[PDB]
Amino acid sequence: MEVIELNKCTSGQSFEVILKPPSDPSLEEIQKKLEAAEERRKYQEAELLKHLAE
Amino acid sequence: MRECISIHVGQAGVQIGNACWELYCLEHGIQPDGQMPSDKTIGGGDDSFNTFFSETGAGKHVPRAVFVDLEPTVIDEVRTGTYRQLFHPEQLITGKEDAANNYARGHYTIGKEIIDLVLDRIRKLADQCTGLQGFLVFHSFGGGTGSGFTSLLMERLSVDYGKKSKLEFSIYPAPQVSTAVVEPYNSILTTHTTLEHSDCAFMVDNEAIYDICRRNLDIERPTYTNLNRLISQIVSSITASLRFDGALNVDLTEFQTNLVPYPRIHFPLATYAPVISAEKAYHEQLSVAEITNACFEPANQMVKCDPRHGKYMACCLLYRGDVVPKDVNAAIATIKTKRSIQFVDWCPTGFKVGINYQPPTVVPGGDLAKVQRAVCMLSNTTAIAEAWARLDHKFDLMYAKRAFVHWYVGEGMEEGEFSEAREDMAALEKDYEEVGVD
Amino acid sequence: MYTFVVRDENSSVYAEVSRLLLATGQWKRLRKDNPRFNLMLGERNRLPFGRLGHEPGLVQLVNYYRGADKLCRKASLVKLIKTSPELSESCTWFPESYVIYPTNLTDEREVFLAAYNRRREGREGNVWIAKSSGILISSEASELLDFIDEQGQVHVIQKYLEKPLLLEPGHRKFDIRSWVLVDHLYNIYLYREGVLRTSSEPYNSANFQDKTCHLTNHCIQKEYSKNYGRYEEGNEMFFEEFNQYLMDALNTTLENSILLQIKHIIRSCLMCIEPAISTKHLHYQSFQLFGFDFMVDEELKVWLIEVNGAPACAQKLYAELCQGIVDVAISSVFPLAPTSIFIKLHHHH
Amino acid sequence: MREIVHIQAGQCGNQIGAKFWEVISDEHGIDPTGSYHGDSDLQLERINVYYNEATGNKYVPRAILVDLEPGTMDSVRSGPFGQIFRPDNFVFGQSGAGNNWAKGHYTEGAELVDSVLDVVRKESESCDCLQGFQLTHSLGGGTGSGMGTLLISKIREEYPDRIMNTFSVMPSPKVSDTVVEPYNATLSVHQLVENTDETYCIDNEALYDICFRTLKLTTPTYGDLNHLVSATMSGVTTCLRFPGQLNADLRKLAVNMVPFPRLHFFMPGFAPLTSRQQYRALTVPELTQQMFDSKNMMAACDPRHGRYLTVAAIFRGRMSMKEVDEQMLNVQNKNSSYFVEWIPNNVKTAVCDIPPRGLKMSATFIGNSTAIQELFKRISEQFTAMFRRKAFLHWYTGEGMDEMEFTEAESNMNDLVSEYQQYQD
Ligand SMILES: Nc1nc2c(ncn2[C@@H]2O[C@H](COP(=O)(O)OP(=O)(O)OP(=O)(O)O)[C@@H](O)[C@H]2O)c(=O)[nH]1
Ligand SMILES: Nc1ncnc2c1ncn2[C@@H]1O[C@H](COP(=O)(O)OP(=O)(O)CP(=O)(O)O)[C@@H](O)[C@H]1O
Ligand SMILES: Nc1nc2c(ncn2[C@@H]2O[C@H](COP(=O)(O)OP(=O)(O)O)[C@@H](O)[C@H]2O)c(=O)[nH]1
Ligand SMILES: CC(C)C(=O)N1CCN(C(C)C)CC1
Ligand SMILES: [Ca+2]
Ligand SMILES: [Ca+2]
Ligand SMILES: [Ca+2]
Ligand SMILES: [Mg+2]
Ligand SMILES: [Mg+2]
Ligand SMILES: [Mg+2]
Repeated sequence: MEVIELNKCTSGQSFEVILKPPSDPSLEEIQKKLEAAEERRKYQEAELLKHLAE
Repeated sequence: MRECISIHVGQAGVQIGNACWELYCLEHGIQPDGQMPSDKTIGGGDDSFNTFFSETGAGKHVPRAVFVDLEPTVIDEVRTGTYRQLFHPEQLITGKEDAANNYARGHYTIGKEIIDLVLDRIRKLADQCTGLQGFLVFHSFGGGTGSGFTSLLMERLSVDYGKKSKLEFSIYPAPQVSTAVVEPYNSILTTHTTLEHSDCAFMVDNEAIYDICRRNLDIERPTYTNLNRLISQIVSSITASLRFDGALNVDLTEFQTNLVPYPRIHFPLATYAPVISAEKAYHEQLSVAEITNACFEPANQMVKCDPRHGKYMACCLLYRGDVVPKDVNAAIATIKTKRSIQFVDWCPTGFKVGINYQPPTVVPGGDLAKVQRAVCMLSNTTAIAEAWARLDHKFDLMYAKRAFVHWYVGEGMEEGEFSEAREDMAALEKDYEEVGVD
Repeated sequence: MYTFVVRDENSSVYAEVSRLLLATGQWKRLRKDNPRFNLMLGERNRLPFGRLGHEPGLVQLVNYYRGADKLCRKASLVKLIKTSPELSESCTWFPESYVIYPTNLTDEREVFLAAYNRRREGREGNVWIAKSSGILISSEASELLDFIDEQGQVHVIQKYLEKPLLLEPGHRKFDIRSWVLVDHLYNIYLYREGVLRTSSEPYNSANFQDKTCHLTNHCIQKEYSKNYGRYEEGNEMFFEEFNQYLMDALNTTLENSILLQIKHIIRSCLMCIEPAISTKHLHYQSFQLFGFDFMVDEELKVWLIEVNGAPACAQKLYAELCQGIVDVAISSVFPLAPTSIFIKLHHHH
Repeated sequence: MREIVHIQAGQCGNQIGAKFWEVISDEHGIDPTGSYHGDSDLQLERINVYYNEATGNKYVPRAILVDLEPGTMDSVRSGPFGQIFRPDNFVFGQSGAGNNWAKGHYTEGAELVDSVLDVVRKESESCDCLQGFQLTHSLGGGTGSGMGTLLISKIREEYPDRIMNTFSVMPSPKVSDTVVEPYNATLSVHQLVENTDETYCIDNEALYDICFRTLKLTTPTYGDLNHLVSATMSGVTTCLRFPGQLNADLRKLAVNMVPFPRLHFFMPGFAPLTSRQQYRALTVPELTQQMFDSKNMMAACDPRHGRYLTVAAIFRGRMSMKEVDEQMLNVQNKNSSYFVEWIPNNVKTAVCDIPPRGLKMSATFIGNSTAIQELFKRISEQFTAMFRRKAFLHWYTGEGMDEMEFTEAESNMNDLVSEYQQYQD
């Protein structure tokens, strides 16, 4: 039950008590994901319009 | 002094952000018009509160905040609300139609068309910072924008601000105040792509906030306003060290250092006390021991789980009000001899304690009563994995039938991302079990 | 109309509880994976406690205390007794036990040998028993440790009660099984009916190789014993007969000589772990039936052998006990539209 | 500003559409001349979802009236609120459709469709952000059924990413005009399965039985049936017309109701349904019991014959929202065998403070139940009974159709039934 690093100031204080010691995707790769998904949406819409035109 | 930029995404993020900055203003003596009489340095200054508020030549204190939503009805409240004068229009960004509770719609379809704009606005705030620490990102798990657009934003933030910390305040989905059936999907999709980009995330389960409002505030059917004012009190406790003079959690980096020894396991459990109804005749004020002991009661946790059956990795006690270190240690000693507190062997069994003499501020006319002292405990328990288990289970029930999956695929997402994200959560659940169980 | 699910198809006990529940016409059974339940008759292993108590509008109750394994695991019980001040290492009603890990894996090997060498030196009875959650009785420490290394799971070595109380006629060993039900309020109810599982073979202290007269398990007696069912039906003597025997032979009662010590032991164990497993302020509630196994030496001293977390019941007592589980454990939370069969062990929460 | 474009086609479509605008115009405080005279701002909060705002603070519905004969739309124009509709939004022909799907879809309808799409385009071009479309029509006739689904197909082509929604009246022998209604309905369901996100199935037999058994109307008329559809349409669109968070968006409603794209056919329900003991107060428990009772549903499918995939419940009026949650949780917890267990929390409840005209409080029920398959089974049996003998086919082959087209529609509808049956198990 030891207190350590006691810091005091006008608005408060802090300290530490120890009870026992111990024992990314690049900018390019993101654009590709976004543009890949947008392309899959474009293909799905073209298939719809192709179906409707038939 | 190093600045912090807050980012609010989706309905949940925006409305919670509204309640936080309302509270911040009352705490720092800032008026709705932005003026701050106590600030004797006009037009600038590097005080502790300046990490969240910039200053203009006219003495206005402007939050370092960006609000983002793919639909305008929620952010339109801010533009005409009480604190309409705090933010300038550049900070409030809205689209025309939302993500429809569809992660893929917010991440891919609509995110791609608005991501560069959002970064441009964030860049504007960063340009005003002489030493930016990082970001605090408020969002929900279940919303299509909160889940889908946040994960995209977090990815880009790591690209444009590689050395900056990023903390999350995330709303875990609860059926009692939710109308979306696919929120488990969204929660797990967004945790998968965000995990490597968040240094420390504070999950708040709406179920917990809800019952605290019903049990302690006697609200039969709590509203979002009731939930958000309580959430902003907890948020204030967590961010107070960045906005006030002190020596504990003085910068965003210190949150990871003091609460996350293992990077993936970066979800500390928050516990708060006391929550007293303002409609009470008059309450007997709780002592340091009573409010501290309450931090180990599941009824006061932001996420309902049982720390008695997990293991602790770190523990911070953040006190506000009339608290001296003597009474704190005396309460901790008494709690050790009565509570089940098991730490992991590779971590010390200790508590970092912060005390702020200014007691908690309460929004006039709100639900919370003025208390002479309060505490928020941040502990990294393996027990919070119970929330991942619940969520993963609901995911498995629906995904076994591929229920609702066509909505996501229809927005350009590949079905494989579902199992990819689910396999990541299975790994996350395994990490917790390796650290907590014997 | 309440609802419940069954997740342990092998539980003879709760299979009867489920039967009685349906017989009331006010309980409905749901599929085992349906989450909208009031009551879960859960599985033994890896019961998903973390998914309980999160259903809006449903008060949920389960038939297992999370963390009770600390009491019902051979190695855990030993560690709980030595480390808990409430029980202490000087606990008088628990045999001197040590946790021994096989050398192919803290461990109490050297601590065990120290006490062993002390007994061998002081001419004292130095017979120990090794077991795990496959038993060996021996008076040589070399045989007990070698037998554990041949295995691969944790083992426990505790003193073997060389002076057990022998029933006459027969000169035979036995043990007592007490059923204890703890409800959601953590009241400790002792079932008024116990069972003595007796050995139908005469006790022989000069031959621990034939473990038929040393182990009073119902399975070992009905398989490797040739006098099964001779003295009592199924090697099961109930309190009524056992009490009359204690009066005729020893001029004392089962309550004074044995039951007081048993009630004291049950209380001490359950009150100890109450802070760790209590569901008083939890989002769900727990109850659990426990099977305590005791020994009795020739001085009428009672020793705790083990605690079973998923015990079975004597065939003649299923009806009364199972009905009692519904009254105090299930209907106490979900009421329906005596002379209790239990004994409440009052304690300070 | 999330505008919805409304379209009503044919006799049934226009007569029901008329009553619908009559009912909601009252709720929003719009009189027959489009002038607002309400007393609550909640009325105008989301008024632009269904109404355009003209000069002089006039509110003009965003509705397009379509028919191949003038008769019904003359009645609307001469009707109570006939002046409220944009005169240019009346698009009609003179030949009629003779209750013939082929005439509405291929010949007569094909001659008029382009001019209807010109009006649809003009209305969309003004929308700040068009949500999607809703069509009211029957499936048993020629115009609403044949041309209705033609308009849907052509609207999908021009607005492929907008939500397409319909209120579709299913025929019944008990309330029939011609014997060919099963032919027209099976052909329409074929279209609907593929081209709508949400279809509210309204069975004229259920509406009849409700008027006779529950409302005690000795001799029900089409007007009596339409009163029920008016009240149901107003209920299921409350989420859209007033401030709320449950299903405030057409796309959000579809995301929470449609787990599989082809299974988007809902059973609507309403409560109360009182006969003229009409002034008695209705408790929240009673509102809930009736709203879930089969006798209060309008698809004529006993829900106890299947399972709910999803459920949307809207409660209107000043009431205990706490007591609402309890009663709803009581229905699910007391009959959880009728709710699929592989969609957690598939019952969502919304509340609205504004009740309908002349009711302290009410509840509207929206169910995506596998029991709806019984509706398509009935139509399929009636279809096959005639088709096996090729009865009445000459009306259709005379318009250029081949029998193969009938066989494909039938096969698709039976597939739809099998899909409802597999998720029911
Ligand atoms: N605590 C709290 N939770 C909220 C609030 N608003 C929404 N939520 C929760 O957030 C989830 C829904 O996500 P939203 O934030 O509303 O959706 P979104 O981020 O705007 O994304 P969209 O689908 O585009 O609307 C539900 O679980 C709600 O319970 C709020 O103000 N406070
Ligand atoms: N220290 C000891 N001294 C004497 N006998 C002992 C003993 N430990 C165990 N026994 C004997 O072993 C039997 C019970 O063994 P134990 O209970 O440890 O194994 P087990 O758990 O697989 C059977 P159960 O769970 O049904 O009691 C008792 O009948 C008892 O006579
Ligand atoms: N509920 C209701 N059903 C109608 C009405 N008019 C016709 N129907 C039904 O619709 C079918 C006839 O279609 P109809 O709309 O008259 O043909 P259309 O004018 O070519 O579209 C039959 O099944 C009728 O029972 C009405 O006013 N209300
Ligand atoms: C994203 C996806 C293309 C979409 O916008 N949908 C799904 C299809 N549905 C029509 C069937 C009416 C329209 C709405
Ligand atoms: Ca200053
Ligand atoms: Ca990083
Ligand atoms: Ca012509
Ligand atoms: Mg939103
Ligand atoms: Mg055992
Ligand atoms: Mg007609």
